[PDB]
Amino acid sequence: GTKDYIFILDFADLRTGVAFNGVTINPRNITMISFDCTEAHHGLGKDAY
Amino acid sequence: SCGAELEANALLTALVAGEDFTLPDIDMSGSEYDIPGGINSPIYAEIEK
Repeated sequence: GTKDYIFILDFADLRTGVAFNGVTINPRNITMISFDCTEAHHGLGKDAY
Repeated sequence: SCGAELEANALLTALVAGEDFTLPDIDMSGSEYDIPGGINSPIYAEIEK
């Protein structure tokens, strides 16, 4: 219900998971940081359930 | 009712008179009694082998 939101990437507390329950990346060795950009129709995307 | 509470209060005030008993006035929520940092302090960071 809003259109004013921010995306915050904190290099402390990087928890890998869909629900943030997983291993934590070690910030002391990172090679690249690539954002994953796709469309709404990417691979049965929007309306699957 | 006959005011048993009033009699108890008057008797306690009369029987212990002649001495001063003052409890301490410390407030234990003043942030002087908490570990400095929140979750962001390095105490909560993951330890690396």
